[PDB]
Amino acid sequence: TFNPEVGYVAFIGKYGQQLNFGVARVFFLNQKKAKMVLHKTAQPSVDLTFGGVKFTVVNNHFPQYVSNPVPDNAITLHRMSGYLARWIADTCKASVLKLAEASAQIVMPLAEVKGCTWADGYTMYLGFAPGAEMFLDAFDFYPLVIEMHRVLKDNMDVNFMKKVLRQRYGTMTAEEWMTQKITEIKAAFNSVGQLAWAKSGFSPAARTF
Amino acid sequence: PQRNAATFNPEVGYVAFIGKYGQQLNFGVARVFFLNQKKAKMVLHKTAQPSVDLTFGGVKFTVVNNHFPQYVSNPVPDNAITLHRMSGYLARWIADTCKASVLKLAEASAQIVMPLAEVKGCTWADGYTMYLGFAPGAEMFLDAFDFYPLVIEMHRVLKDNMDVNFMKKVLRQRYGTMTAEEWMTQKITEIKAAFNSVGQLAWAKSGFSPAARTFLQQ
Amino acid sequence: ATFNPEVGYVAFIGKYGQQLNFGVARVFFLNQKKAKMVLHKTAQPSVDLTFGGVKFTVVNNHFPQYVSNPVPDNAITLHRMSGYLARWIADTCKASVLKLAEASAQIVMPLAEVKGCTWADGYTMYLGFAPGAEMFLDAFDFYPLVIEMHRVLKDNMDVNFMKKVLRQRYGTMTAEEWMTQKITEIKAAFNSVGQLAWAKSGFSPAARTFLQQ
Repeated sequence: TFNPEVGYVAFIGKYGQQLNFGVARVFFLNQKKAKMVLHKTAQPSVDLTFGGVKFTVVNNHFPQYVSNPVPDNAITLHRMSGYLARWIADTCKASVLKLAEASAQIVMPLAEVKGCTWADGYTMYLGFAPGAEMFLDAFDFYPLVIEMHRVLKDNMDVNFMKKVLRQRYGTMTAEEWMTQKITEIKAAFNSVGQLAWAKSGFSPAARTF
Repeated sequence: PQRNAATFNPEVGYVAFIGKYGQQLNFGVARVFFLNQKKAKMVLHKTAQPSVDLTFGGVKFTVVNNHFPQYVSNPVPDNAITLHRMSGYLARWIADTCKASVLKLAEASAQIVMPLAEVKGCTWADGYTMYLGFAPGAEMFLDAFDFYPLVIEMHRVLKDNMDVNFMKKVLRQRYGTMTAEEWMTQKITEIKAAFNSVGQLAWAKSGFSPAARTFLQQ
Repeated sequence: ATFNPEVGYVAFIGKYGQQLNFGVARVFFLNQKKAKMVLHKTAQPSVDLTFGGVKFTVVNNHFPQYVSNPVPDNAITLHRMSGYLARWIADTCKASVLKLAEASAQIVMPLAEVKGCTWADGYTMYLGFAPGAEMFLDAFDFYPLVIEMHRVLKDNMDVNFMKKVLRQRYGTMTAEEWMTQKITEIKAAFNSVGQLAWAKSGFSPAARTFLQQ
């Protein structure tokens, strides 16, 4: 029953008078920390504060909430990232002076590793954020394509997808594949393959390797 | 703080509000609230709190104080449900259950009553659109009530003794993110070129069927 | 012809690149189709035009008797200059993001604004309405090829103008850019300018009313 489009509206409905790039900068850099604090805390509801705000979040990380019923319009830690991702997008779709401001401060660590940068477009860059799948239309299919590569280059579980495979797109179309022309999904794929990702590296050891 | 809206808008605040209370809302809480509002306004005027919480037929709301004389001019957050918004929000929720599938119209008919609409003898016969539009804050969603909230506050300023002061609020308002709202579209859209219904609906407020006794008129 | 459009550009950057700024790129992209008269009227094979400081020497084929002239390669026509400047701008905002917003204000494209593009829809699209942008589809993600294909589809044009566009080599192997992958980002670049409506701009909303949009 959960409507991923309505939740964001409901999200901006509450906090989206306090949101600025500064709090978006702290959240993404400390999400995993929040995932861990939520993993060890034992309150099904937990108030988290990222740079002033302020959020009340459902704890599904505590080993005994991993499979709870999650109320639709209840902002989880993943859902929040999606909404913080979809929000930045909007401020970059609209006044370009904001995007160049967004570039300076915010850092998507899941994009930095893998080697993305803002240099390749915010749809791709902000697309590495978990939860951006809830908005495949806003992010040009980059979440569906980003996790596909990880399945290929890396070998992430085909199962950990299936969650996105279901997202949906636009109105009538149940996303799937041909439903919405694969060409626009194919392009995004070809786009990410251009960046590759690899650690390193720069010097060769004559001692061995 | 000063002009004008900043943010805004109310569609988002509404769909967030149904997030908070939508689970346990019934035509029964509306029946109580829409009646109790008058008195609720008074208690908020009496109590010294900046933002209280009241229960009406069960729920359960944390509301913002806007009638207490010290807090009238103060700023209000967006998610902060002001009773006048609460009146505008709920009024939409009934309008959207009605305009969904009929059945559910029937329950709002037997239960919910609009006291500001019944002092003009309205009833559901006049199409839920018109009746519900009488509710305070109904101007926040002009389309969800077919321009009626704009007309009524444009009707009792003329056919009654009100000021154009209570029209600055009514305007500044969007008709689905609309440039040129004033009156101003093509075909004199709805405004007056569709209603003539607050005109056809009489002064009424008679109070009792004849009644024809020793009294002038009527 | 003899010239690879990449060689002419890098040569063009050597002469004027040292002085090229968004400000000087504005003046050309306003005096674009109105410089066609200056060259047509003056009977000189090469005129030293001025676009806010610089300072380029445009080679003339706008003259009706200079159609018989074959253009050299290190030479620069108005079509070439436009295209080159169109690349430099995109080129310069490919690096940094912080330098992209600079373009948003200081520059404006006459061709893209009419058909209803705007910067919002991407600088690759927008700058890709410029004449000579086809010379660099690899940089404009096939947008110059697409627009040309659109203004001949819904609208109507001669498919003979399309001839000059279908010659540029995306890079090698080669002139196409005809299939590869797949076939060539096209379609994506095609129906994306499909998503932005033809809705001719201008006006100020607006009712009408008596007749027309």
